[PDB]
Amino acid sequence: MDIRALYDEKLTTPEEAVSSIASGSHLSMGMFAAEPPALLKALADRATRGDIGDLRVYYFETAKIAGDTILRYELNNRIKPYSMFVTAVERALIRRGIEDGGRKVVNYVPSNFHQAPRLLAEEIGIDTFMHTVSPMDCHGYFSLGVGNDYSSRIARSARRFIVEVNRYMPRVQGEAAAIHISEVDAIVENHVPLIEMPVRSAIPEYTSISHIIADLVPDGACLQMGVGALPNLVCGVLKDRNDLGIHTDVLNPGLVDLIRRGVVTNQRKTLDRGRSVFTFAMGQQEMYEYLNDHPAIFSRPVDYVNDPHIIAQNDNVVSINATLQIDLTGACNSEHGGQLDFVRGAYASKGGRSIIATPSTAAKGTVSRIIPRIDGPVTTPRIDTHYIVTEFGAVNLKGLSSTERALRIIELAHPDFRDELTQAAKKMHLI
Repeated sequence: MDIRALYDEKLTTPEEAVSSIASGSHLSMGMFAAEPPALLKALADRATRGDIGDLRVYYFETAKIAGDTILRYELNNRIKPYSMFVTAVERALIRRGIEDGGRKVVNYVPSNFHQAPRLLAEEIGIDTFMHTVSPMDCHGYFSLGVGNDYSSRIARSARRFIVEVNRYMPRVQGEAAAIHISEVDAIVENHVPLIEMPVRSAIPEYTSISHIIADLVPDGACLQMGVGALPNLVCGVLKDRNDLGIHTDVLNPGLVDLIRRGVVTNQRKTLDRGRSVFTFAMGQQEMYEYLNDHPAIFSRPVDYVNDPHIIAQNDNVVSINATLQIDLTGACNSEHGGQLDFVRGAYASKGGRSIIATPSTAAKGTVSRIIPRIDGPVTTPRIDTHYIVTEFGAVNLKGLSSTERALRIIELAHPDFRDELTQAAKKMHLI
């Protein structure tokens, strides 16, 4: 029961902490800012020395921290990335693999986000879990801070749990967010700023888009915002609303801003009334600091937060997700997320709306993000799609025929590409 003693017995160095990790094992880690840099550097270095091999890392939503350490292309034969989301980090790796005569260097693991804890703990199994945590408190508890995700489960299902103490990690209240030291296998300390979402200059379509979206947000809305710059910027147009609620997978500066301004009260939610619910956080230092010891912000595991059945129990849910391209059947692609969970959840909510938004064009106006049809697997299938938004308007696709869909979708395209899309639709027998 002496925690100061337990802490010292378990405190060690990053090199020593990762030194026991077996070759041929399964390892996992926290998402994004919760990725532990000192441990990951130490683990990568070990691969470089040739002291570990055939190590599978199972993870979600990469950051530069993993990318510059264990996920560096040079190590791909020893530390094998087994990704479940594809971000920029993997795309670079896939790209390089193709250049090397079609090497498969990233093992995508198809999975629903809301099923992540079960998949990692049971179907796959994780031997070592690593995570950045807030400093131990007077009761011997660490906080997963900006993470709950699948981390709150795997931190316990894993045979070894190694934490990286960082005072820049906010202490965050949440379900299974707190970890007692008795549940920890090793500690290293590393105090550095959390990696930040880059602050991106708004592109001009986002003005039109956001104002379209604002008209689709009813009073007493329960917001979810997806990974992306667009959803974040959209929050800003809701600065004059009141009594909004938050039940989101991603907590971002846009949403946190609405909390700070008291726009969000969570008083009209059915579940978790009074508190804003999130499963992990991406932002900047200003945001990260604000989450510290906040009594009206409450993190919960992904199999709760992203369960479409749970989402739908709040009235007037508004789900706002970005996509890379939409085709004429209304399907959506986000490969050049937990999106589908909230598309489904939002629709089932009493008065709910799933919005998927994108600017209609890319590359200085030269490529269309609205296209005739998508190649292979889609992110949001057409049957599930609800509302889609571009700078040219919004269409509710539920109940529309293949034909009615194609026509309304073409009209959301840039007038340049409309004629050519209409022609494609004819050759495709959608019209």
